[PDB]
Amino acid sequence: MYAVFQSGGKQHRVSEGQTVRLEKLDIATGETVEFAEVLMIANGEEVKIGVPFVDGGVIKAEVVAHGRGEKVKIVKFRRRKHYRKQQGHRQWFTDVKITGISA
Amino acid sequence: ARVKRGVIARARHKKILKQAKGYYGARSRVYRVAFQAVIKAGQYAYRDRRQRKRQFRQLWIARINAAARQNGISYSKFINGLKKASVEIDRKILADIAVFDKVAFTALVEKAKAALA
Amino acid sequence: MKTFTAKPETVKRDWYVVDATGKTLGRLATELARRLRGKHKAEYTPHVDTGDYIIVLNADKVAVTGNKRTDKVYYHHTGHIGGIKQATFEEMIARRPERVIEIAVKGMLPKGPLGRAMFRKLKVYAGNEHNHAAQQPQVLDI
Amino acid sequence: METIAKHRHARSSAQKVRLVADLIRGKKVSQALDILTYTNKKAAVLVKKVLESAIANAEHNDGADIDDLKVTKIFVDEGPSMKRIMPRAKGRADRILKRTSHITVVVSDR
Amino acid sequence: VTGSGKKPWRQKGTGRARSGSIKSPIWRSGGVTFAARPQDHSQKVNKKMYRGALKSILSELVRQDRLIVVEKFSVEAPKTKLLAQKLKDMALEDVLIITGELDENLFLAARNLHKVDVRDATGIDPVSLIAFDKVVMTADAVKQVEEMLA
Amino acid sequence: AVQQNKPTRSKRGMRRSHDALTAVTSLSVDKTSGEKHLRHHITADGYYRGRKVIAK
RNA sequence: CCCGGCGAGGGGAGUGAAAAAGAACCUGAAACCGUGUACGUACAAGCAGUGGGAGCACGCUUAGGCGUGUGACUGCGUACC
RNA sequence: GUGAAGAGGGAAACAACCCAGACCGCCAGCUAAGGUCCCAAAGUCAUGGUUAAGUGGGAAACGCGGAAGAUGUAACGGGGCUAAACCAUGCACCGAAGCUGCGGCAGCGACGCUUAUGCGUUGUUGGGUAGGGGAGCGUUCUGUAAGCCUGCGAAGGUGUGCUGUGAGGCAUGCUGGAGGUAUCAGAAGUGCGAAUGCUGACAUAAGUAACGAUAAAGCGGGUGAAAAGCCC
RNA sequence: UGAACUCGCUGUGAAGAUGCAGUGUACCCGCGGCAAG
Repeated sequence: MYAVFQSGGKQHRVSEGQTVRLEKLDIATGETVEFAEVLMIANGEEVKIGVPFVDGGVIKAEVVAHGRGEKVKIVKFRRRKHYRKQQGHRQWFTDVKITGISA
Repeated sequence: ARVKRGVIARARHKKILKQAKGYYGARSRVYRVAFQAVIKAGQYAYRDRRQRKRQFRQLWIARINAAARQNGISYSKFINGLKKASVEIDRKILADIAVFDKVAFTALVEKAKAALA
Repeated sequence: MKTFTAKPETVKRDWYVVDATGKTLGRLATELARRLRGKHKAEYTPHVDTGDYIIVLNADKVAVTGNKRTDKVYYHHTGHIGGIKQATFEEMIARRPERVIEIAVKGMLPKGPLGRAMFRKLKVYAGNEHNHAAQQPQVLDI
Repeated sequence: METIAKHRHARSSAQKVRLVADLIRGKKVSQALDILTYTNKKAAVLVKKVLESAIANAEHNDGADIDDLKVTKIFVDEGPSMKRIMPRAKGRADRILKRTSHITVVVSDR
Repeated sequence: VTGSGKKPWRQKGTGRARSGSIKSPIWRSGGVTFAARPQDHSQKVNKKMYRGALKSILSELVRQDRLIVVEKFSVEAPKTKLLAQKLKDMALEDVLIITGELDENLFLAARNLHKVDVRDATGIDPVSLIAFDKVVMTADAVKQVEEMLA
Repeated sequence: AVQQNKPTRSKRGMRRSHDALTAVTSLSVDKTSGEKHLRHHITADGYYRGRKVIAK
């Protein structure tokens, strides 16, 4: 029981009952979200996609976090060219818990 | 009017020392030497950020090629069969499936061979 | 999400036996090194030794095309006044046949502690008999 | 139970006395006394005086039965250093650092 | 800087930087690359500018109701207590008493208090006018301010 | 004849590792007086091999 | 009061808000030298770090990771004006 | 045409050769030069051929030879390759910070409109030395300010969690003990990493040289805690 | 005395490499010496 699906430009493989961190979504922190673009579903038997996004497979998740990642410092430094540049980054992350998997 | 810079110097030196924290020898104690380490460490981090993409890409390439040759087919043939069968699973997921579920990878290689033939 | 990486503690390494009779030196060493490095398994990690153990037998039966049987020269330096010594493939076979393939594998494999570990994984024997049958080294066809 | 005893502004050097300190670090008083007595160092007697002071402090200011005492925490650290001027050849002057060390001994029953 | 121009050490042969005197800015017991001088910081403002600014301040105070116009504002005796009572009756704390003519009684009464300050119409500054929470005027003070502003 | 650069405290510790002294760990007890003394050395009071030798 | 050498110095007692306010005395930081904890280190070469990264020692709700330290290993990497 | 003033990928390592011009982030795809036996990512790809030379992987007149140099193989990077060497064709894969897919910042000209500002927008640009222009952060003090915080705890010091493209800001665990200061303006001896820059402290060599004419000290007794150096 | 977790050879390089790429070698730490760098 594990499903592979494309959510935010990258494909995630998740098993039932776990949580996944992905790109930010326009969904409330306490809202249910649906993923019908399920690229693959696997169980004791194997079902594969002849066409992307299966036919009826769907993943239901519940949003838990709408946070920001750990601080990453970008520093550019040019040797003997008199240049140092500093920048900070905290990529937004959405953490969800996969509550349901269809067939 | 005197403007003493002791507090500002202390703050900046402490920040640089914290950034350099964890290094070996004087690189973690001397500000004049630690400061250079922080900049070089950040440059290495910036380069390795890009390097991570290629490293993981080639790792997945190696994993999938190894699995395919274990089942008796080249990686290029495997990818061509997947494309012909319209399989959009990426290299990372292919490698992960090969590692975890051997039956899923067996089905993948079977479909790739069927598409090729 | 987070990348999976092979954990060295939970790694299963198979055992194989390879006969080098009528085998090209470089081509055989290539397969041996690939097996040692684990590029035949779906669990290989660059920082983890995942390959299998290979036992080479009949190391004195290797074959080289062309005049490499005698024109091949192995040089080595002892770090002394004039200690540079050259010995051809015939001399290497006469003295001990394992060293030619061992040097081939060492130069084929990457350098470093992991490279030395995978080189140690390899076990060479000039004769056709080995005392490692306890590991069930199924013969590898290649 | 601490019964700490420290001797400060010692004539000897911290580098020289650390050897004696490590010699008895973690040993019992009965062995340490004789070890310091038969040790061939000025730091030996310097640390023996501090050890005797610590044992006496434990006996008087705190519980008796000094027999079951072990030197748990013994250490030495540099203190104020005096500066002197010494002439040399060609009229040069060099600075001589008279070093002093504080020796701390903490001995406990447990 | 008190001292002498003697070179601390010979310029050549020594393993130390080039020095000419102990008074140099990068030396001790003397230095300061740019020593300050006693200078006048007064900034000239045109008479028209000053009058316009005063008119603007008065208009702003009128709009914000910070200026209160009243009749004769005098104290019977130079008593700070009487002045305090006469201000507490109208519930005023931070006030500028702008009066047409300066009277010793009121001046003495308000001198001790710091929240209440007395001044003549001629002796008024925009800084004080804006700073004070309220300004209380007299008829003569208003008329003379008007005729002076023109 | 002189250092091209100052060594490290790590290298100083490596050099000084062998500078540590050694404990005798060979205390001997007099058979008669029962007092601790170095082996083959007379006691502080002047006893050696049970029999006094200094007589002072 | 006690040790120490009718020393210096320190542990007790008292003063005092404070004695790591004790005359070397307000506040007391870095370079430098140590103590204790945990890890890595005696088969591995290099501007000494970095991306990845298992193991080990500490706590958490959950029984999987998450937080810190160490970090074997792996690809890249010949300081600053 | 490139470096200077451009990082990246190939040539192993080499500014000037080749491909390619980094606004920032994403564990996505594609390709250029260059590669696909492996080290080290990818064809032990196919078809028609040459090569017997380690040529490939240094050199001419002449008939593979001509072709010998000095620390160590050292004129393919190496292992090694008789096809893993070279000519022609095709189909595939790898291949960069280059392009594309998603998200974030800003200038420029416009039109549909807000009109001292948002933009349902539109296209583009944002490597950068000297230099030119514009927009901001840190601190002393003055007016604001005899206002406000403040011994139920200021500043400095010492760690942590957030916050902005950033100088830094915010609150807090412990020492501290009575000072600090909102917002907007005014002036700087206003921000240090090098100038064989100066002052004070501490590493380093290192517990190493050395302990200062090679006239020479010892023993019994005395004081003293300590006696070879003090006294008889 | 910029800092070092401070080995040799080949080629490169501001043109004489402990640190660049390849290559071989090397248990960690002291003491008495020579002085090629």
